[PDB]
Amino acid sequence: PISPIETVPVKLKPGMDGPKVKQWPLTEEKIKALVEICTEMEKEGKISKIGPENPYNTPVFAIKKWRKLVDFRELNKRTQDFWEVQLGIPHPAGLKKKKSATVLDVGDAYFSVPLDEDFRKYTAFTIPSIETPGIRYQYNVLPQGWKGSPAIFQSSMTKILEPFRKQNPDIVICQYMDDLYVGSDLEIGQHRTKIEELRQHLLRWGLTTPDKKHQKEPPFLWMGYELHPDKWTVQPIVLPEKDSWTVNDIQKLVGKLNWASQIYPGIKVRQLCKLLRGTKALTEVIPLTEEAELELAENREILKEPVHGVYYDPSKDLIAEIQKQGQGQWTYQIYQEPFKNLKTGKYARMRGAHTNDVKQLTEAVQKITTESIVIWGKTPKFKLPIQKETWETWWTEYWQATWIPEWEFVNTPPLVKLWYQLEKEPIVGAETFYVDGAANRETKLGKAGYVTNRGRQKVVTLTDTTNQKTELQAIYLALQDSGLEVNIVTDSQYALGIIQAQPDQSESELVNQIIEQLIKKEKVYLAWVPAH
Amino acid sequence: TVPVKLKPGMDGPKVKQWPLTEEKIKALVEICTEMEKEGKISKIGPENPYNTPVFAIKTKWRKLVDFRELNKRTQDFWPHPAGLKKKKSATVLDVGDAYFSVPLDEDFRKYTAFTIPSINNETPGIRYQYNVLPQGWKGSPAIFQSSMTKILEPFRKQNPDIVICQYMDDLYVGSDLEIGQHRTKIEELRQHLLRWELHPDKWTVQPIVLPEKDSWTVNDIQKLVGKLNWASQIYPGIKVRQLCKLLRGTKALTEVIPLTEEAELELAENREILKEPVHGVYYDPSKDLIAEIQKQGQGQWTYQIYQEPFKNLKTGKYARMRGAHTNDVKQLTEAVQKITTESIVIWGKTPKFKLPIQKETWETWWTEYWQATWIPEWEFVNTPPLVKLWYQLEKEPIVGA
Ligand SMILES: Cc1cc(S(N)(O)O)ccc1NC(=O)COc1ccc(Cl)cc1C(=O)c1cc(F)cc(C(F)(F)F)c1
Repeated sequence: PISPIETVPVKLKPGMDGPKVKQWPLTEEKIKALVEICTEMEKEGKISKIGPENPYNTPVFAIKKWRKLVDFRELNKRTQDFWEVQLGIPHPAGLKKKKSATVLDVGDAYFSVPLDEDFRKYTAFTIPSIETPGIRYQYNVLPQGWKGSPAIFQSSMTKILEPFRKQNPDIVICQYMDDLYVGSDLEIGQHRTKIEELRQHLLRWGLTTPDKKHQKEPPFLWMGYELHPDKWTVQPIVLPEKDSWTVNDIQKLVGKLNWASQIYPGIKVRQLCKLLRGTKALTEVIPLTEEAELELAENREILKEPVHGVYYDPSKDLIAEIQKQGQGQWTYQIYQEPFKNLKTGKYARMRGAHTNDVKQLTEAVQKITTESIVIWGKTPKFKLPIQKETWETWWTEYWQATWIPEWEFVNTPPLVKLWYQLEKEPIVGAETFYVDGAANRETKLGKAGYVTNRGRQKVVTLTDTTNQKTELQAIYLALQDSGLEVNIVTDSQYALGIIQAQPDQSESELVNQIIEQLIKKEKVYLAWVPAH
Repeated sequence: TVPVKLKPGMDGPKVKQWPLTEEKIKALVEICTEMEKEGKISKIGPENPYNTPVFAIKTKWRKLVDFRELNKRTQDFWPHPAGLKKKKSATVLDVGDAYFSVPLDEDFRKYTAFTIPSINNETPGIRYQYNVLPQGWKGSPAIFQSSMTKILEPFRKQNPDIVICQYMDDLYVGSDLEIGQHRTKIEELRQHLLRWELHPDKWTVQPIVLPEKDSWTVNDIQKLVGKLNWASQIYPGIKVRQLCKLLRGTKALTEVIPLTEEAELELAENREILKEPVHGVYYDPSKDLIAEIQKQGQGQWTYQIYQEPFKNLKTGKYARMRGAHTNDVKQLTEAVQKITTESIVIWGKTPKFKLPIQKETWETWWTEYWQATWIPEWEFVNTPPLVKLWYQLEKEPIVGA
């Protein structure tokens, strides 16, 4: 049965016209099946036999009894654009705990909604013959596979659930694709009655809902999750055992392993990723190293763990704690009651050209914060492994606007600290190294050195170098040769950057070397002066 | 209704909605449900692909739609009282409700399409579009132009002294009367309008002030010289020759260096050259106004408004508001609103900002503190060390104010 709902006015993109694609020829066996299938739809009021006046046409196909398959790629290419059919998918940690939740599959509902009569002509398709004129039809409802069907269907479903919603504010209905998830804290008999009120209501509008054979029941498979009444879990993850792995198998594997590091703690893929070096083909067989066998081995044990979370309780705190797993790597868990996580995560090692741990920390906070506002419409209380004084010292004197929402300190090592702090003023009684680096940027042959006020000096000849690198090496040497307290003078523009940012990690091996040196000193003061 | 059009070849805005907090979403739903009732907005379908972001600000919640994109794509329309910047005092008035009465071309409405997001993507957004002139839209003040003169003519004429300028939803009222008498003339206008705290002159431009040292050290000269060198891009007459000569050798960074008489003079000529803004800088309508902000720290911010590099139209300093201490993002938005407001007052257009903040950071929290009916354009940048050091040298009140 078709729905007595008004149509949405559709149009073809700017200027272009309906498709005129040629009908791929078929076997009597197939044409036969299509004729039958279509007769049914014509009967059901889904398609309409039309004449030759229609210059448009889309190719029809037969798959496996048989099933019709119309190819609208062309039409979709000429069909106007619609609203972003809700691109954001719901996360289990954001579903509110409910006494009862029911799933209502409103699938074949693409064929349940009317098509803008003005647009139906473009949907014309043709059933072959054994040759002679084939049988011609056009759709009277949203064609499965057509560009606007998803959006129009969802728009339609929304109008329909409008009254019911106003009449049952206790009840909550989620809309996702061809499905309705209806939940409430009503007594199970009451819930059931309202569900039936709804089926009947959707029915009223031409939307057949499941029968006892299609009805789904808990737990529910949701994008790799198993939703139970009082908790969710993740569908078991499978690691294919083999005695022969190709490049493709390994990447595939890394992919799944990477996804699991989010939920599971302890997943590693370094030795496995190592296997991808210099690969020549996807089918190429790569032998697993010992470390790789071990890795893959321990991971299997980790995935055999019962990792579960709980649902949202809008009346309790929303807490988010963070840890620094390693340099650039961060882990987090968002919970309300201790140990009962709503969700957990991990943030891949960002390889920024130059940054510091306190920065990366605030960046993690922000991602989590954005993520939270999306999932819960609120932003968490943060428990960060950084002292308030450490935060106070860095932020107030950092060239960039930065911030962290309400947070508290949690002493769960390793803590995030400042690896060093350039002196505010020159150091008294500290050697002063006047460093300098120059190089023929063309021949890439340069020299790096210094001259301290105490009479100490040095110069190094470097080949295959860049001016930036000589200047940087200049500084490295100074730090290297200086004592635990040094004053360094450079006309390097990049160093000017270090003075402002005071990075503790970067892309340059040189800078990294310098940072180690910087960290090691007890007092370092960097001064910049114009070149020449 | 007057038929409004997009600029030639310009298609409608299809900007995505940023996620909102539940609190803010509930608010907009209430606000919009009412507007719907009053036929100010109407729900739309999927056939409308356009979209403009929306959010809530500030006590109750106010709706604010980010039409920046639609404004750019909206056709142009057919004066700035340069006397506004001179008045001793000006008050800003929110005349946005004015537009709700005027209907909007039906053919243009689809472009005003906005969306109220839903927590955790559990349900689709609630799409609406406007029937009447919206707040924050370029065309609204434009269309309602004739009607705003009519209601203003009397008041203006009656007080041919007071100057009134209109920008977007705001009305800027400039006068010279004393406080009370001012607020009085304002309420007089209000009332007049209810039936249908800036000080421009006080904004003196501040000069750079080179440090005054009892005795200078090698470092003091190195820093002083770096700043001057750089600053030579603004004042070509600045010299650091004699200073750089005192900098010969390999002395301890802390060693005191006695200044020769040339260095003395050089610095003296330099101080004079800095006594006044550079000659030859004038505003150009054909060009964009640019606002650059540098975080100086300790709650201090320095900014510069200009259209051509090194040719500032204005420069300044902003100190965080009370109770804005732990929030960098808050201080900056408050700074933007203040700089943007002065810009409007002075030039009648908003400037584009160069914000020393990371895109993500700003976009996540700036609306929590925004309070203007308008929104300027912005880009995020990486402050050059020297530019910061330079404007940190700006002069300040003997005691205060
Ligand atoms: C899973 C369950 C079963 C029962 S029971 N006792 O079996 O009826 C009661 C509550 C729950 N669940 C909850 O408390 C919290 O979950 C929910 C709370 C409210 C609503 Cl309306 C649905 C759910 C879901 O479990 C659910 C299941 C899915 F497959 C997909 C989605 C969606 F697409 F919307 F994201 C939601």
